[PDB]
Amino acid sequence: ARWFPKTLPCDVTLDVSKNHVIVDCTDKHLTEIPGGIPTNTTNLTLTINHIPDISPASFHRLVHLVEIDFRCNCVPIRLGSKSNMCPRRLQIKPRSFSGLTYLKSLYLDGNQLLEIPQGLPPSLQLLSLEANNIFSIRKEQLTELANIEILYLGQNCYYRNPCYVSYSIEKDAFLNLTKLKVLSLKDNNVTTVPTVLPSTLTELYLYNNMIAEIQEDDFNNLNQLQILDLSGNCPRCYNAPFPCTPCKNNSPLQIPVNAFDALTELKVLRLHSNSLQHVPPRWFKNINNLQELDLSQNFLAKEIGDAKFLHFLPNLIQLDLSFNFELQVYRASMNLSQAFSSLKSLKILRIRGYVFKELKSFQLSPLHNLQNLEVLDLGTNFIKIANLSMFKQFKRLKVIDLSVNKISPVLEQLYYFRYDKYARSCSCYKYGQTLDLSKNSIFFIKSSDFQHLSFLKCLNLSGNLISQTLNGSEFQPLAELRYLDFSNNRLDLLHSTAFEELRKLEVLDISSNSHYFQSEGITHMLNFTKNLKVLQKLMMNDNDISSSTSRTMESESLRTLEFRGNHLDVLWRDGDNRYLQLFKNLLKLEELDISKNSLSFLPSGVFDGMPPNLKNLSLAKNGLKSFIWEKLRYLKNLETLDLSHNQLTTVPERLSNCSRSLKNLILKNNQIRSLTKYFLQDAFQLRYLDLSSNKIQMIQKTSFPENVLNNLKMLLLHHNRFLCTCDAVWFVWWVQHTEVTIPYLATDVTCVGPGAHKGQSVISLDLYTCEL
Amino acid sequence: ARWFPKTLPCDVTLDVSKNHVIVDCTDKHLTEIPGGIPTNTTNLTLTINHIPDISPASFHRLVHLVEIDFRCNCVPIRLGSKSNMCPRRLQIKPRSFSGLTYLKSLYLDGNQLLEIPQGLPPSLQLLSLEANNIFSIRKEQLTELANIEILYLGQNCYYRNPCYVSYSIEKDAFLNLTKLKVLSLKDNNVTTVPTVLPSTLTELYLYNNMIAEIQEDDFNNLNQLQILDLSGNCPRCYNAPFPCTPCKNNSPLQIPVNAFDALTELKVLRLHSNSLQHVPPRWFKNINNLQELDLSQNFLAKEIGDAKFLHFLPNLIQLDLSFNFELQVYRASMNLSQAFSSLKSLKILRIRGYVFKELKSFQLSPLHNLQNLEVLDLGTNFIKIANLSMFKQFKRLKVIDLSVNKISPVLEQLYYFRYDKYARSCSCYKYGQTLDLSKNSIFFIKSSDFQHLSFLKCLNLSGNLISQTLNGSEFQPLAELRYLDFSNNRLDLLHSTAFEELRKLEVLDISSNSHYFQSEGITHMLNFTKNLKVLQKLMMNDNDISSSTSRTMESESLRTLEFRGNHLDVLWRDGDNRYLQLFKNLLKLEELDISKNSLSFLPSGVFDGMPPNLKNLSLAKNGLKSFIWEKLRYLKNLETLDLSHNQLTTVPERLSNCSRSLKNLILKNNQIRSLTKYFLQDAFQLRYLDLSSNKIQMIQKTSFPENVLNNLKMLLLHHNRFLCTCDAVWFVWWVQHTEVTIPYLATDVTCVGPGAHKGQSVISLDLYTCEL
RNA sequence: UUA
RNA sequence: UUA
Ligand SMILES: *[C@@H]1O[C@H](CO)[C@@H](O[C@@H]2O[C@H](CO)[C@@H](O)[C@H](O)[C@H]2NC(C)=O)[C@H](O)[C@H]1NC(C)=O
Ligand SMILES: *[C@@H]1O[C@H](CO)[C@@H](O[C@@H]2O[C@H](CO)[C@@H](O)[C@H](O)[C@H]2NC(C)=O)[C@H](O)[C@H]1NC(C)=O
Ligand SMILES: *[C@@H]1O[C@H](CO)[C@@H](O[C@@H]2O[C@H](CO)[C@@H](O)[C@H](O)[C@@H]2O)[C@H](O)[C@H]1NC(C)=O
Ligand SMILES: Nc1ncnc2c1ncn2[C@@H]1O[C@H](CO)[C@H]2OP(=O)(O)O[C@H]21
Ligand SMILES: Nc1ncnc2c1ncn2[C@@H]1O[C@H](CO)[C@H]2OP(=O)(O)O[C@H]21
Ligand SMILES: *[C@@H]1O[C@H](CO)[C@@H](O)[C@H](O)[C@H]1NC(C)=O
Ligand SMILES: *[C@@H]1O[C@H](CO)[C@@H](O)[C@H](O)[C@H]1NC(C)=O
Ligand SMILES: *[C@@H]1O[C@H](CO)[C@@H](O)[C@H](O)[C@H]1NC(C)=O
Ligand SMILES: *[C@@H]1O[C@H](CO)[C@@H](O)[C@H](O)[C@H]1NC(C)=O
Ligand SMILES: *[C@@H]1O[C@H](CO)[C@@H](O)[C@H](O)[C@H]1NC(C)=O
Ligand SMILES: *[C@@H]1O[C@H](CO)[C@@H](O)[C@H](O)[C@H]1NC(C)=O
Ligand SMILES: *[C@@H]1O[C@H](CO)[C@@H](O)[C@H](O)[C@H]1NC(C)=O
Ligand SMILES: *[C@@H]1O[C@H](CO)[C@@H](O)[C@H](O)[C@H]1NC(C)=O
Ligand SMILES: *[C@@H]1O[C@H](CO)[C@@H](O)[C@H](O)[C@H]1NC(C)=O
Repeated sequence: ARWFPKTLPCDVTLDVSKNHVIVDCTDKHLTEIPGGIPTNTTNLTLTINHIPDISPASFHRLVHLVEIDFRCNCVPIRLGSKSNMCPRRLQIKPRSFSGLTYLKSLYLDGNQLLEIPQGLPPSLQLLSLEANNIFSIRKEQLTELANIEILYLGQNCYYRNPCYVSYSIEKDAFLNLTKLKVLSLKDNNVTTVPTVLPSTLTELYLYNNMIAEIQEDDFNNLNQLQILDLSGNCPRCYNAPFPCTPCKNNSPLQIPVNAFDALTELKVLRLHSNSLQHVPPRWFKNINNLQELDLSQNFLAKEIGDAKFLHFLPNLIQLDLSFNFELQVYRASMNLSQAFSSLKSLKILRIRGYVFKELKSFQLSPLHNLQNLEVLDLGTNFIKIANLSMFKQFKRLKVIDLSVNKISPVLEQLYYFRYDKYARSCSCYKYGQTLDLSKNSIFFIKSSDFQHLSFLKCLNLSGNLISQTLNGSEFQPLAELRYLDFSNNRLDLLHSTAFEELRKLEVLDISSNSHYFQSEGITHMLNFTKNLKVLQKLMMNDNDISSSTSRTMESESLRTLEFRGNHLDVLWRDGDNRYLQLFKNLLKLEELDISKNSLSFLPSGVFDGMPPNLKNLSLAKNGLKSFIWEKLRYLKNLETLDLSHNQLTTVPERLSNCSRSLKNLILKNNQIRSLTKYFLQDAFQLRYLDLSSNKIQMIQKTSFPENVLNNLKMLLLHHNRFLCTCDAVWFVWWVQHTEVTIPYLATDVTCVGPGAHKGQSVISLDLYTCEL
Repeated sequence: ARWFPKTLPCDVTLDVSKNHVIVDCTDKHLTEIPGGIPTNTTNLTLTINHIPDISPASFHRLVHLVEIDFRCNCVPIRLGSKSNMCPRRLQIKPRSFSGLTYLKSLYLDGNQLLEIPQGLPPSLQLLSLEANNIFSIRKEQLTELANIEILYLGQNCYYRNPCYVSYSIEKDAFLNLTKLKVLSLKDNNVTTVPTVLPSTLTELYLYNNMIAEIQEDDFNNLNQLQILDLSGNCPRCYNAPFPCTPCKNNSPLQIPVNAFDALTELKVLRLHSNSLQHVPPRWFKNINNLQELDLSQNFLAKEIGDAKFLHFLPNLIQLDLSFNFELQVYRASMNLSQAFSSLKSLKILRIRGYVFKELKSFQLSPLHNLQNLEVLDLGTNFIKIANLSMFKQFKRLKVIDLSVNKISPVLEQLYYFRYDKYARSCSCYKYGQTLDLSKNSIFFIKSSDFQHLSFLKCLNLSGNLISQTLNGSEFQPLAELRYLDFSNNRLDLLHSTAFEELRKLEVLDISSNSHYFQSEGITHMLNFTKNLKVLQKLMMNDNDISSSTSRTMESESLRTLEFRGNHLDVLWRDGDNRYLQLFKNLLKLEELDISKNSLSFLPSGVFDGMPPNLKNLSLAKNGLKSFIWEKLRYLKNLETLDLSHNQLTTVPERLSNCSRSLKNLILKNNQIRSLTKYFLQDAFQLRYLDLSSNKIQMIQKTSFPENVLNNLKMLLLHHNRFLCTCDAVWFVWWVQHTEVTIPYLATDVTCVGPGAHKGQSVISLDLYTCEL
């Protein structure tokens, strides 16, 4: 169909709307800019390659470029690969960019540059030089950037990329940049706010530096500033997972009371990890628009009990006061000031790491009439006691987070403790009201524990110690609960009445409850599903289930069952017929995951035993060594079959003769060495075929008829063992001239032989010598 | 060194003392008996091959054979591989064995034989025919076995290898076998004890059959019997993990009261899973020598409270009454009869699965004066309450087992519930008194819990719910404890005083206590080791440790640290020097396991950071992509280095220049494609080198000097990519003629090329054309 | 590949 | 391979 094969090792996209020709060569092991890049190219990405230099030749023809992304072709030693250390810094020749009249964005982050590159065109709006070795900014080097709006200069001097001196910025270096909106100088070992800065700034990032003092006029002319981040100047260093040097005598960052007086437009103020002991009300006198305030990782425990400054923040949406506890103190109570009640617009309040023994209803009374409050995060507080009934006065909330506490009768895993959570690289909430009790010490539960919480839509009990024989009495008040996460407990399914009181339960997660399934002679009633009349989804992954008192699971409602990481190999021991119908009476089941069940083979009766509307079956990662393909005829509604990461060596003689319904066949990471002669013949239903990471040498036309290939949304063939002899003439031609989407066609569809052509892409292969 | 290359694909051993020539061809993918088996061969093993027949040709020359092991060359469909099903049963021609005048043992198990093979020589003492299809035994077929002493006929008719009829044994079929000592007819669907049996029997195995009734004279003449097993006739089938058919009418196996009167010599009586409700004293009237009695999986709950039969068993060493509970009953107490106190010789008492709520001191009073009691096993009883101080009256015991209970304030994983625990295939006790509390519901511990248990040498708390901040007050009474297993709990290392009260602790296991290490901003005091002055071995595997409040671990005593499955990659993040000395002050440390820590590289300073006496270092399974071999020079006492399952592509230019001490280098499962020119030159200290499962093409003599190779105890080279051209002449010759042990030389040391020689063993490779 |  |  295609007249000219695409040989270029980069993804090319067209967006004729926004008038872009997008060439993405991210991570293609390039040592040169590839030849033959389209002349109409507008966005060119060469991130993560080993191109040692740029010159006038680099972009000679590419005069329509609006964006070059040339990040991480020489990333600093400590940040980059140790197995492929860049030997010498990126070399930028004179006149390399001055021809690109239309260039609006240039990313040269992570190239070990020593200086701000010169001869940039006046069209440039965005320049990024993060993770280089530029630690002295001179006015003279910045004249070329007259029209610049966004300037990223961070991560040029810090523990992962040191310069061993203080950062230098000439007086007024940036003042003549009259269009500058965003300046980032984070993670740079800066000692003072550089002045004077242009009044056109909207965003100023000065975090993770060595600034001990703010002068009262440092921010004087910045009447357009919207975002200010001064975090990590005078850090709180307790349990820091990076090298952390506080200011002497554990002094706070010193901020005059009138330092923010000009910032009428400020929306975000971040003062994380500044060792603050006091938040003076006077700070917020002329900021009436402040929406987000981060005061996490300070020493504001006392202040939280007083907090007069809150009276000046009626427009605040987000407040973060996490990790303000006094070292070596375990308070009895949380003392929230009445001033919290003036936070009229507050949607989100986080106070992790206050560290207190007992949470009581009254302590939260300042929050009672906050009409817009949506999230209350009291995680990581080592709370031992809480009457959960107190949250009956918080029905309007979307999330109550008591995660990581010590109670007994979505932010990243590292968040409050990472160095730079905004650093650039080279869930049941949607069901309604959520009470997150994950990672507590709840060993026993009873109905009264949930009195007055009938409004709850999701309860998270993951990672507790719950070991009891649930009999259906434990959750009686939770009449509206749609989602229970009971993973990482110690469920004992002695009673088939477990969970039946949750009459509106749609999703049950009982994954990683393997404990009692690990000892012989214990009763397990897997038939507990019968009572849950609206259950849609059941997850029982990683339970190590190798035995069951009940022979069948039953549901009229269940659509999805995850049964990964169990021992169906033992339940279906060849010769034992008793569990061959375990899932058959799940009448509405469409999706079954029985990956990771050590099924090295499937006994006969398994497919017959499957429920009638099964659509999506995974048998991945089972060490399957054999498969009777014909048995797929019992799965009359099968559409998706995942057999990835097994040991299959052969495909069926005629797939169409095995299933009338099959659309998506995943066979990646198997041991397949050849395709059968008529493999895909008349498989009119097929739409997706993954044959990647096998050991295929040859594919002949008979296997791959064009009336089937041409309905495929995608065909994966990469990481095989293709033999590029004259025998392969058809496959080589076809691959070169097909419209069919085949990912990695240029990069990992490769000849392994013979000799001459070893390591060569088949897309690039010239076989004229087969045709003389 | 060797004059004639060993080409036979079997391991050949000499024991010139016992005059044996032992040829072991186990699992060598043979379809033929190999030619050239030594003529002096005495023991020939051909287990697990696909040899389709035996004939007079098979053993023509092998006239000194005393033992043929020809098991599992055609194992029944349900028992064998589904990816390589034996197509047709093993064919044994007339006259195949009649020439083997000296043959004493013939194993033909698992070959799908239909009949007992005839023409066996009169020398035969042992014949094994398990897992065949022989389910009718006729006197006529057994005349040839005049001299036979051991006959295994089991697993010829059961659920995994069905015959679909009752087993048939002719009247008196075995009587004329006047030397028969051991008869096994287990797992055979036998319906009556065959009679009459020879009086020379010492062992009779009739378990897992369909025998409903013992006739009073079935065992009349068996005055030499030592072992009788009638288990699994009328099985107790609750929660059975195999298909289990009880006798109708809930009947027990019916044994007349005088059935054992003749068995004066009986030592072992096994009546497991016979649905017994009563144990009549009259059974044991003329058995005064009985040492082992298994009454597990019956219905003897009531009987345990009475048990008059015990008065007749003063010589009994082992009593097992496990799994006798009445279905649907949860007793308050254990009612042990006073008759237990007459068990004068008892060393081992097991009563798992009695199922009761509360254990109290008095309930065990019948055991108080059993002077030789060594093991009391009360596991899997769902006990909720036990004052552990009761065991102060059991100081003399070696093991108190309360594993798998419900307490709160070595037998195989499947044992009582497996079909045939004696079926043939094709720990802290040694420290002294052990209290095993593993797999209970203990969420909190205090010193008083251990009052009066000062004698304990090992405590097992594995798999409890212990979540507390141990401050060193919790185990105060346990002044003699040498071994604490605290794995699979939720250790919170807030206090560096944790465990310090255990002044004699030699082994601490705190593995799989990952819970609190998974959440940011939690204090962990890894320096807690300092206070344990005699600690030899610390295991803290799978703790997911990625952060630590202390920078160094300290011990004067510690020899072995297991730190597998943690996040040293995070602790040693490039640029962070703070934890590079974490193990340095473990001054006597010899063994460090830091496998599975995602160390894709080692920062410089890690080797310098190692303690000075390190002998055995594992860096396995880290995804290591690079390794500065020269830095091994800091490890002046290094003997074993395990770098298995990594991504290394190169070896050092000269290993001797890296380490003077290194004896054992494990490099298996890496990506190594060639060896350096002088790799092993002058590395005379080397004794073990595993280079298996790499991608090596060539090895030249310069890399592999013979003055080093020859003193290797072992050299592993299998599963590489060897190219068998004239360039490989040296390696091929050396491999063919070396004394040095190289495993799998016959099976997986293979040429991948070129063309001709692909898939061929290098041992078998003829390279004469390289020498014309 | 008799569990 | 800026976290
Ligand atoms: C940030 O700048 C500081 C101080 O300006 C640097 O600290 C100096 O480092 C040199 C070389 O290591 C030492 O000889 C001096 O003792 C240090 N001076 C002071 C006053 O501390 C520091 O290296 C810089 N940080 C980074 C990460 O580059
Ligand atoms: C070689 O074959 C002989 C004959 O089967 C084996 O000797 C037997 O070993 C058992 C072990 O329990 C002894 O108790 C018996 O007395 C021996 N039987 C006979 C008939 O002599 C010998 O062990 C075999 N050796 C090897 C390594 O396979
Ligand atoms: C043990 O012997 C049984 C008979 O005593 C076998 O049961 C028979 O099975 C056939 C059909 O397969 C029935 O139609 C017939 O009524 C009879 O009861 C049983 O299969 C056998 N056990 C094994 C494991 O082979
Ligand atoms: N707390 C408990 N947890 C699990 N099983 C229990 C408990 N109490 C009694 N059992 C009984 O133990 C047996 C094995 O699980 C099982 O048989 P059952 O009589 O049906 O009740 C049960
Ligand atoms: N049970 C507990 N487990 C862990 N930390 C606790 C506990 N109770 C109070 N803390 C305090 O939480 C902090 C982070 O772990 C830690 O620093 P600290 O102030 O010394 O005391 C502690
Ligand atoms: C192309 O470049 C322009 C300007 O830098 C930018 O706004 C646009 O997002 C880019 N698109 C892509 C997909 O790179
Ligand atoms: C809360 O703390 C503030 C300031 O530390 C203090 O003045 C106030 O009295 C405290 N209130 C309670 C209820 O402890
Ligand atoms: C919890 O608070 C509620 C008030 O909503 C009350 O009914 C109940 O008694 C309290 N429970 C406990 C254990 O204090
Ligand atoms: C429950 O909390 C756990 C751990 O804190 C988290 O992994 C999980 O995604 C949460 N469950 C849901 C359904 O959001
Ligand atoms: C589950 O199985 C058992 C029999 O094994 C039965 O008593 C029980 O009622 C079943 N439960 C349901 C909910 O169907
Ligand atoms: C099939 O199920 C898997 C879950 O294993 C899911 O990720 C995938 O999208 C499903 N595909 C279809 C077509 O439903
Ligand atoms: C498979 O092919 C044969 C012959 O073409 C035909 O009899 C049989 O019905 C086919 N089965 C299916 C499911 O198409
Ligand atoms: C403790 O018990 C556990 C769980 O049964 C077992 O894995 C482990 O071997 C025991 N530990 C010791 C030291 O015996
Ligand atoms: C462990 O380290 C901490 C400081 O990080 C210190 O307070 C404590 O005393 C140390 N304990 C021991 C036994 O070394």
